[PDB]
Amino acid sequence: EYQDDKEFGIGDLVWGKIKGFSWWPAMVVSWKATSKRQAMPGMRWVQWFGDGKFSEISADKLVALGLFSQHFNLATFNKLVSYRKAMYHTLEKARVRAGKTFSSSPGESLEDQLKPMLEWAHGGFKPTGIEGLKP
Repeated sequence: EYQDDKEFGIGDLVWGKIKGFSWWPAMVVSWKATSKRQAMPGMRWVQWFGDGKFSEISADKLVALGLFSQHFNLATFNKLVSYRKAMYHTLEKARVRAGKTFSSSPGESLEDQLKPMLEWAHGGFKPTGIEGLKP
């Protein structure tokens, strides 16, 4: 699956355009998860963080989540609860992969929990760097 000389494999965290011209976080998944069909040549199935919906997108239209500050949209983040929720689940997956530790209390708001997570992301995901984001 996805053996085509194009970028991104199953499990890769990426940004994709949807809901307008905004970049939204997602993860490349196997077509098996979509209930559809195998992706067309050069394309990938991605599951959007937050709503968990699926989209078939060309590998040439996706960017690595690692280009974080480049695609994160602060205005959108502040305006939409859905974007903030998407970001939380995205960075939750990111920190699990990279071994980055965060702490929280039951009930702590998503925005509050996101503060240190975004600092880590915008800072370049140190100490691992974007390598720590790999599946």
